[PDB]
Amino acid sequence: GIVEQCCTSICSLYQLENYCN
Amino acid sequence: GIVEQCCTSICSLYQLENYCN
Amino acid sequence: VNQHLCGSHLVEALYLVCGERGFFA
Amino acid sequence: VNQHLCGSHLVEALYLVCGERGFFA
Repeated sequence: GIVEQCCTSICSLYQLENYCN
Repeated sequence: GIVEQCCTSICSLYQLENYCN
Repeated sequence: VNQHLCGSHLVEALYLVCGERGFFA
Repeated sequence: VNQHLCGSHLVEALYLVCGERGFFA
């Protein structure tokens, strides 16, 4: 999920925006 | 500049992207 | 520079990029 | 949650949102 993608790994703006709403 | 806008105050994605490139 | 977004820094990142869209939680 | 972006946190925010565009500095 978002932790794995953005906290453990590094995530792009596209990936992050897909966790909005 | 960006410090004033984003660090001292709070800035939006639009404002931040206008400091890209 | 740490490129990882964790805890409160992740919440701010979502605040920033989601804007009016909002986000959980 | 701190919504201010300063120093290294500001650099990460630009990394994130500018992407391939890059940014100074």
